[PDB]
Amino acid sequence: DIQMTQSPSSLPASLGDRVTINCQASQDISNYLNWYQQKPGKAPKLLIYYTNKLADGVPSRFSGSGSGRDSSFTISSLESEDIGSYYCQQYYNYPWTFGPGTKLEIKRADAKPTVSIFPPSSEQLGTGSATLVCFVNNFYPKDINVKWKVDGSEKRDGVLQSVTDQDSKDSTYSLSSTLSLTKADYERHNLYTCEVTHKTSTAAIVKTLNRNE
Amino acid sequence: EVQLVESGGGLVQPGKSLKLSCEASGFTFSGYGMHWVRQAPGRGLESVAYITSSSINIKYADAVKGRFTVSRDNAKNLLFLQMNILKSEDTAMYYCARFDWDKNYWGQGTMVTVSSAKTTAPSVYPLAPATTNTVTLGCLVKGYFPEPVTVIWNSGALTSGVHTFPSVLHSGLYSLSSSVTVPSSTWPSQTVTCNVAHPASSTTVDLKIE
Repeated sequence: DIQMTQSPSSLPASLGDRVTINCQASQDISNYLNWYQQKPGKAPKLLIYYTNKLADGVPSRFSGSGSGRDSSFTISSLESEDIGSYYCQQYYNYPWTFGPGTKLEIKRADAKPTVSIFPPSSEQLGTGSATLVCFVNNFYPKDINVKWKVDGSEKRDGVLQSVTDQDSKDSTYSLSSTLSLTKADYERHNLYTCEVTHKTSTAAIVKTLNRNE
Repeated sequence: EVQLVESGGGLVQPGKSLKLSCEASGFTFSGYGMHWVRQAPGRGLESVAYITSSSINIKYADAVKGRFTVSRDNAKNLLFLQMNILKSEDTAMYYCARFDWDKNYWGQGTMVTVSSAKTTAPSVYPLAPATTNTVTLGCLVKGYFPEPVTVIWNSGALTSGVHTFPSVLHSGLYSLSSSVTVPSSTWPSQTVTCNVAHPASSTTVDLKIE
């Protein structure tokens, strides 16, 4: 099993910029390296084959180069349609292994999140269940920490989170965090906090809810 | 020209089996080595199996060894993947592919969902609060199966300040939320209604915030 390494994991860039992704194989692959692009909901698309050869119909802005275990992929002038994921794959030995991927993102100014906490609806409580939601919207960069505290104690059981893709209009990221409890377990506590840590502030953004109010 | 059409995908209970078929066209199928590749949600790509043109040599991923079986009908231009004793770890988009020295051809893919859950209509709940000069509202679309759901605001007229989040799977069921940010002077003087559709259960729900 040849292990494929990809650096960086994420690459923020501007339109028109020259962009370079790096690929590293665990052992010699004799130039048997492919580069693919992948966009949401679609199959991977081959861009480069045999380290540096441009696949048929692929735009001129794409290129590759590599010396044994080390390889690179270049976009000479970034287009908005190039925003997606890039994978390097060796076809020297089966099983053919794919790298983790490099996501290209649009470079942008730093942006503080807007945090909003929501109690379970009375309609849901009538069903015997209780879900608390917290929206952490329009932040940049992508790296954020969002946690639930219940009466001061960090709660992880029943917590789910998802992050949107980079916004088309403003290039920010948005996150929804959900804390699912039974009505009985929700009534067992009073203070519910959504605690947000982002590099835009040394102090945490804290939105609280008191079950009684 | 060259076409690859997968079929057989769908929802499956854990431990049960499924047969994926891939129909080839626009090339001499019998003269090519064929591949099955999968992509798990949010995960990367993994090679599942390889079969030669004559079926002489067959190769598998260690994750699928002794559970999955590649076969081909060259007379009928068909590639098959017999997937047995299914685990939730096999939930992925499955692709049949032909790899040339300089070209690649992939099919559309078929989602294989390994779940002990059955078709469930979602529960739609309002998200209303209990300065920035804005107010955030939303909808919680809870415990539905299978994917997808479509969410909109005010019949699709309201797209500014909307964020529809990727769904999350828990206990076999999906949950998803959508947030809508509007200027605070505009709410509740101007109605905000989320419109949710779950085609699988034939669900169309509208929910006014407040």
